[PDB]
Amino acid sequence: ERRARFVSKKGNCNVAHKNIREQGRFLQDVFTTLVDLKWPHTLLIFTMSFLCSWLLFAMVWWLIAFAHGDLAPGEGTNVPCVTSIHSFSSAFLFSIEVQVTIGFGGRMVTEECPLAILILIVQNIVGLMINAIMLGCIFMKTAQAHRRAETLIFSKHAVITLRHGRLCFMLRVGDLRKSMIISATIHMQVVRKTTSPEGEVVPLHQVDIPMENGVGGNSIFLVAPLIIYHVIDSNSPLYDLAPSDLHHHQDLEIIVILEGVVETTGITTQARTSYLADEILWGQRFVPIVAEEDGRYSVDYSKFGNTVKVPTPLCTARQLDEDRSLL
Amino acid sequence: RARFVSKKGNCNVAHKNIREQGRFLQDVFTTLVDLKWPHTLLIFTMSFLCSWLLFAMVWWLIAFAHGDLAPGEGTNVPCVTSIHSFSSAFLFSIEVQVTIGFGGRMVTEECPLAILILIVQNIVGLMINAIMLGCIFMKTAQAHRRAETLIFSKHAVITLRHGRLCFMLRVGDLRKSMIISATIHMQVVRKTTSPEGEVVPLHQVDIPMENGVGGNSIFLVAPLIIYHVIDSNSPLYDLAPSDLHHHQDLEIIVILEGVVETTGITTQARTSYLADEILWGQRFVPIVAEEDGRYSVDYSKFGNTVKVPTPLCTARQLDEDRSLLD
Amino acid sequence: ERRARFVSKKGNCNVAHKNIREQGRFLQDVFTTLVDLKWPHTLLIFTMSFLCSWLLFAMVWWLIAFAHGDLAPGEGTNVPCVTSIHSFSSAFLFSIEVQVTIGFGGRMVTEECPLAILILIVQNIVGLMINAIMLGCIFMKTAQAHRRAETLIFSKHAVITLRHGRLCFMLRVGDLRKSMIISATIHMQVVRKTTSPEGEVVPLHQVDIPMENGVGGNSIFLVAPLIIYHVIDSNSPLYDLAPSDLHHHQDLEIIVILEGVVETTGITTQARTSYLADEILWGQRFVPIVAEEDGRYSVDYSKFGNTVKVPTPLCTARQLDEDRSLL
Amino acid sequence: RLILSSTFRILADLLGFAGPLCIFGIVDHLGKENHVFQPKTQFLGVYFVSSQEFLGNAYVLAVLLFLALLLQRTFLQASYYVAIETGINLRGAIQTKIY
Amino acid sequence: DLQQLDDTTQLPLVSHFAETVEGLTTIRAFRYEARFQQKLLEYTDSNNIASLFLTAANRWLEVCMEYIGACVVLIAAATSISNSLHRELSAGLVGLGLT
Amino acid sequence: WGSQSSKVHIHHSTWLHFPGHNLRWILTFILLFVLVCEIAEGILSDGVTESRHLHLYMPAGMAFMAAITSVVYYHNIETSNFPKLLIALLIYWTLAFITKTIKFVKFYDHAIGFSQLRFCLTGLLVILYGMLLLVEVNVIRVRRYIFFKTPREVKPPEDLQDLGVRFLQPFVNLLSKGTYWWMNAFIKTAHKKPIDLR
Repeated sequence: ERRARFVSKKGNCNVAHKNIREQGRFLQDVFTTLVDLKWPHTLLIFTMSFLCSWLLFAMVWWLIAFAHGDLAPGEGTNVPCVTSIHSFSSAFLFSIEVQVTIGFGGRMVTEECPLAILILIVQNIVGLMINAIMLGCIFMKTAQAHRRAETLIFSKHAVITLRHGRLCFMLRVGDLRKSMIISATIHMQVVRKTTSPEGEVVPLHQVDIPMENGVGGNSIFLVAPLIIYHVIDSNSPLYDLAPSDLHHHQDLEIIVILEGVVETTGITTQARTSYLADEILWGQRFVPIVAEEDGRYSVDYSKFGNTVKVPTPLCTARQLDEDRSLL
Repeated sequence: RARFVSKKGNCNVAHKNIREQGRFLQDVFTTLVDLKWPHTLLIFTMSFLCSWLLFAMVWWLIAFAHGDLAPGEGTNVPCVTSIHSFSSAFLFSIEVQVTIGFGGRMVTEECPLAILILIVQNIVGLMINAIMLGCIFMKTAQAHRRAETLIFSKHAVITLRHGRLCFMLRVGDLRKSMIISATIHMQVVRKTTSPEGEVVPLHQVDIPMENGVGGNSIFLVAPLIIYHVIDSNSPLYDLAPSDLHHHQDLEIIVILEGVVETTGITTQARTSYLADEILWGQRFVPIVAEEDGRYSVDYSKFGNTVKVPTPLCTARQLDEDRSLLD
Repeated sequence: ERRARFVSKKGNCNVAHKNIREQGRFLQDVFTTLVDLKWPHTLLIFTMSFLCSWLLFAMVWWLIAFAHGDLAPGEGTNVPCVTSIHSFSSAFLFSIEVQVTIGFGGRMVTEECPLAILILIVQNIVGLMINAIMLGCIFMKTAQAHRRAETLIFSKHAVITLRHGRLCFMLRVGDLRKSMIISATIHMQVVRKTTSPEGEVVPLHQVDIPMENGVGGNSIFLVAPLIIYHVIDSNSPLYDLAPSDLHHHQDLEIIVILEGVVETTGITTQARTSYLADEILWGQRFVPIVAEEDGRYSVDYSKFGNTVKVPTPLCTARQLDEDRSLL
Repeated sequence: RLILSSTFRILADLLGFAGPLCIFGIVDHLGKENHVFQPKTQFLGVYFVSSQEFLGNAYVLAVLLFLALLLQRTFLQASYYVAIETGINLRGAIQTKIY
Repeated sequence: DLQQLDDTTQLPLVSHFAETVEGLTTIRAFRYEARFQQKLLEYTDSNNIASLFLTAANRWLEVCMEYIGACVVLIAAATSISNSLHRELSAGLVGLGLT
Repeated sequence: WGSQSSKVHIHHSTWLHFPGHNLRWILTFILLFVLVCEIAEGILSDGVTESRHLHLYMPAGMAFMAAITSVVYYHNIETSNFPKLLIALLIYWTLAFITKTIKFVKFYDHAIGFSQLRFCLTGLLVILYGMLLLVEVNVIRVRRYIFFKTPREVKPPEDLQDLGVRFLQPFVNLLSKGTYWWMNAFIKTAHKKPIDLR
């Protein structure tokens, strides 16, 4: 009726974590929690933190003025604790001036009441600390780089075809922006149900898939849309994959993880995708996407996931290897 | 039995005879970040209270020397207006450095010495703020609290997988935020004597992760099983369940690294398994079970172990028995 | 004469860059150069930047009041452009207040002169920009971690001796601080003026050296001092180091580079040392340093670099393979 | 080292008698009914106090007694240790000589 | 613990002296007097370091229990003088409060 | 102090008392004693006037706090062999000596005379401040850390470097040589761990 992916086509790890024995670890890390939130949620916490701080000390200043006797609407017999305080509105407006450091000067702190001097110190230190903390969280949200990872693009359906005789699992990845991702590194994993001879039953086993690079490494230079193909050798877990068992309800999935730092902010990112068994086109190829032009190369992203059919065996690499050896 | 690293990182090693040449405090800005938040608040408070009060004595003394402190008719032009007592000198120091600037206590043009101090207080006030903001930002980006949500099982197990013995282990991530570029290392801490008679007290021998590609890179979403295939090149190649008692010179250190996707700051999660924390011949229970719309990780069964049919002999005997049978 | 060092015992590469066809790249990286400056030197640039900025606009404010006729002696009929400007000294003080945002308010900006409104706008934009520039430079200076490398410690001289039959160039590196260097890495290189059979002459050839790690990698875990040895196999460039030619005027040097991100700040650091020919002692081992206490270990950093005499063959590793093969 | 032990003891012996002198000084000032009288001499109006008037106030002598007691009881104890440590070393160097 | 360590460390010392006198001829015969002197230094040093800590413990107690006594003197003198100015102790019990 | 809460190197760290460690403490204790005398005189004089006259003793009261920290600050620079921080201490002795001397000479201009105690104590403070100044300069002469290109660093004594030495009476600050403060840790250890030859 329905299939449960491991990761969606745009990352978004589709696994539900349950029975988390909470010890407050979610809330103890306040700072990383604030950054993870959206922007409209951040502004509310941004506003409430400042509004409460202004209002908390607004109650303090009004209370101090009330107790000092300068809230009596009469002749100025004494020297007021803080001048021009005639209501909570004046006290609340004065609190804004001190903490935002606007300092109009109509409501000025005098030297009469020593308590105000101590409270003025407390509000400045609290005001400085909130600003320092709020700026730090805003900078980590400005340096957020998950939005850049959304411009990293993977082909809708990957294909399996023959390369240099051997069979390989092809795949196309592209970069849309003009800013390079430094030291890109793409890992491929296959998530499948499997049992061990000893009696183990691992529900979603993740076996790393070698990328078959020119030096056996992982780093890929990503400017034009590459074709990331895994050469299906005798050690590959896809060594026994055939078009017969490449249908929808097959416990087969290929997770792809494209790491690499963003050159602008210097913040490492990640791009994730997966290919269900029905999202694979056996025995097809990716059309040439780059054509040289009068001045430079071109990349026709309109032909990104366009795949065409070509002659291809209908047997697994296991059967193909036996046929090659026997012949 | 002395531990190399505790169950929650916190390496249980105490150094001695540290011939410090002041490098303990020369890294002031690293030290300030390392301090706990309540200590940082005290240093934050003291660094500003002292600055306000250091210049409070300056303003009070300048107005004293100028002679406008005398409670009399303002025949002269005051050096800094409205300075009547040291309390007014202290409040004016708050206004200048914190840039409140009420304006009741102005800076007059008739005091060439006071203009210099107004320049000095602003530059020192700006310099203190910028330095203090930088320390706070490196403390807001601290990710040692994020590394505490990376979980390792209490006891690791040794069992047969694919006909070869291995040292299994389960490590899980609790938060939903991915840890990027994960990298897991494993080392054996044991005293090692060479054929030449060496005495190495704590020798660390790296252990391969038995990953399909050799590298240490792992993708942590579900709690993964990390195991070391005990081949002929392993230091655990001659471990028997008989010698797995409490006071056995054995320890496995597991170090999980990676950059937190939020702050971009690398982290480490250190755990160790003593000999009495190893469980020979036991299997980790299944944890992931598919549900209607997604998968499901039942963390209640995170460290549960079940017995498995395994030989009680060492890896060398297992290879030898296979060699004779072949 | 003397024998040069490629890198000194505390890093500090002793290489002199000469004939640099400078295209101004020194000054184009002002922000990088500003951080590279010493702290006393930074204060001068920090101070002179603000002091000039106040004094640049001090002349502007004084000229505006002069042209408007405000500083004409006497209580004139005109409304002052900026109040209480009766000297360049007053103009200097008003220049400080606007840019630092003290804003005493005895010298206000009136609504009469529109030129001063523009200059008030300009000074605030300049003040915010310069302050933002100085904040960023100081944040990267406070995030400097080069002084952390000063706490990374290497033994004064390394040794070559026996270990598990083979011959290894042993060493010792220690970390004095309590914080960790996440993802440590060790690269060892041999520097020698190496010629080639083809006829090439390389004035300083850097050949990498394996660390003889358990997993054939570079990652090390630095908590207590460790021994960074290199097994001298058939491919090791040190395969033909006889003890006879270990003297001073031998073109030989071992560079050791320890890298890893500091856990406190996240900044990567390098620690570099070089062992010259005279700084290698054949046939000596490192004393056991890690003792045991009631419930913890104990590192005797007094015995960090102490080496004892150990019996060993006085023949080259190449002659060890031949001797073993014949036996 | 034996001279150092004697130096501490000689000074602690002298400082020990500060107690009786402070007791004599404190009570003698309290044996006078007239407490309205006070030190009275002027140079500007700050009323500088002299030597004898300083050691006539009861509270001054009690504080000086407190300071003197700390010195006496610390010199005296330090005198014991220097004498004892020398004695232990004399035993250590004589047992070896006898052996 | 120190006094137990004080006694149990000097019993092997006297016995070591007695046994050397008993078998002096044998020790010189083996040329083992080099080792036995080194044992004496190990035996004597253990005896001295046990006594040095015992002396320090007595000195640690005596200094601390005399700053407490000194703090009493200041507290007693301060209150007694004040109570001799307001409650009129008449300086009689003040002296007993000091001596 | 905040780092000391989580400092493990001081678990068995070594020290190196700077040249003049004894002459520093004996002067400091003498200086602390005379500052108490000035406090006693200051509070003694103002009792006759109708006003508080806070300038008589509070300048001396602030000195007593500063003198105590000056030796706490010096000790923290003695345990950690980082003489460079003594410049702040050196400035204090240079600055305190100059200001106090100006006060002393101005007493003689008004002809205060030795018959007044405040003249004696102020004159005494000039000598104590001057001698403490020479102690700080003598540190630079033997350590050679501010200006000289090649500092003559000093290493902790070999007997102290032993982990097997725990009777640290011979090498501690002069206040702990008198009050036997170092024994506190050993005494507390005796309550949990019984005292043996270990």
